[PDB]
Amino acid sequence: PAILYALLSS
Amino acid sequence: SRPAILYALLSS
Amino acid sequence: SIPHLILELLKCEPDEPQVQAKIMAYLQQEQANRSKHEKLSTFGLMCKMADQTLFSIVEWARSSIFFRELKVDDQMKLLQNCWSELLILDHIYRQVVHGKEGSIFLVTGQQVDYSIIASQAGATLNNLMSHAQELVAKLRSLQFDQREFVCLKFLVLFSLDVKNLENFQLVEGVQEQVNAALLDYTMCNYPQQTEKFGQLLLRLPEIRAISMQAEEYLYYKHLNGDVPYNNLLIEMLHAK
Amino acid sequence: SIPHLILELLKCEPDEPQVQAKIMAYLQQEQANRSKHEKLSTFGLMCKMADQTLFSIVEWARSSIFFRELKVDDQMKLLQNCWSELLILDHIYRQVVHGATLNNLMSHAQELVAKLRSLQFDQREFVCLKFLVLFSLDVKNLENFQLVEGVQEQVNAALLDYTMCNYPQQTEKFGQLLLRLPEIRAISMQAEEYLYYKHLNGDVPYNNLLIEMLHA
Repeated sequence: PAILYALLSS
Repeated sequence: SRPAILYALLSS
Repeated sequence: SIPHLILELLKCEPDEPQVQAKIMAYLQQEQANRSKHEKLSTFGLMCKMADQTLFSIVEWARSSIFFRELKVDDQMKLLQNCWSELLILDHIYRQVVHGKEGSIFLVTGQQVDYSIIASQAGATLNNLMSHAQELVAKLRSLQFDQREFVCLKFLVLFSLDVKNLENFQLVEGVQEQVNAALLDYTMCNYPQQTEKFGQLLLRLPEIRAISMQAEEYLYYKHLNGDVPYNNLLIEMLHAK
Repeated sequence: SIPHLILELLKCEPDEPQVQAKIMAYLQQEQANRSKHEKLSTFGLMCKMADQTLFSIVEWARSSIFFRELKVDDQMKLLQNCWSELLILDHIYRQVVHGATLNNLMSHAQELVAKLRSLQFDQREFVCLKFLVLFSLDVKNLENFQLVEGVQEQVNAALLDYTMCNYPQQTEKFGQLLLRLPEIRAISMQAEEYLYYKHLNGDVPYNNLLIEMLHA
């Protein structure tokens, strides 16, 4: 899940 | 990825 | 009067007026940027509203030290397990606090008359709405408050039902500490409701049931190609 | 006077008015099944029309002479290459008989329409161009590439024969028609870029054939 991963990794 | 609907249509 | 742990959980809460203003503005701009030939339907707007609310939920989870003790993969497993429950719980608490019998209060601050739903919506959405209103009534009768709401959000997020967590011990710890703090809080502040702790928690399986019916409904709409996509909401719908 | 090859291509043709009436009927009923709170926009309607036209195009191809002798994987590769060119050619031919990026796209499409009207573009020419678009030398990794070479050679020959015999006063009609083909490609790429953008913004009805083709 790209969007969630991006949010959590920021 | 392969377009599933297209593949299903052609395979029938 | 308030357990120290609850005071710390409270720091994770977003500023409600700022979230309301942000989501309302987002939805207004989304529609303004579209030509009259490509305007979003009410359904599409509501879906984008839920998507923004999910973003705000993720921001809430990220602000907790408990959640930050988990590797990103464990964080994703927790969020994928409870996203619809947290949306439902957020909606239900909003009604408890701001709702007026007869209508629905949205995260944008708009209100929607229930009779509109009754006349315009199909059986599934109506049944979802009435079940939700039953919970709202029960919770209002129990004098469900903000401190208890924040405890419930943590109990839903840090769920023991999620398998294949690397750091299961952390989740067990949150369940232990949050249940203890919630019990102390309800006894101290609502001594006249002698079973309040137990009765609040009985709403959790009800929320889980409503959330599963809601996912089913949204999934069906998604198969019909109706839910705006390339967003967080569709991503959770597609979770494993 | 009609080369026998063109007659056989004509026998593969759907009745497009009937096809389009059935689509309109389907979409009228769906829109009537939707509440006032979930009605499709004009843009949503136009995409669903395109999706359903794509089904018709796939059905046309799959039942067509020559095409039907190809293995499924070759049929897939050909259609993945030309689907948007076939949609554009369908739209242009319909205009012939009867924002901003969008505007540029419309204006280019209208230039093609005006040129084809001037030439007196007809149904026999149209079915030849559809086969030349379908059987594209651009497609890599086909198992039977030879069939593409043969179709290209013979349909070109038939089209030349047809135009020379039926429109002798237009000594360059064959060449003028072929020149439109790179134009169709260009406009189809513009239309995919436009649709791809709307898709990233989650405005295109999806979980359908149109979206799959954009992605593939």
